[PDB]
Amino acid sequence: MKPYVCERCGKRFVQSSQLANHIRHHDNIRP
Ligand SMILES: [Zn+2]
Repeated sequence: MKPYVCERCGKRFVQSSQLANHIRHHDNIRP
């Protein structure tokens, strides 16, 4: 719940769980 933002791509979701995984799914893509 509540609008959450994955500013590292720009996609925003209200999912606290999906965000938590999404941000982690971001910081691994780097070298
Ligand atoms: Zn993202």
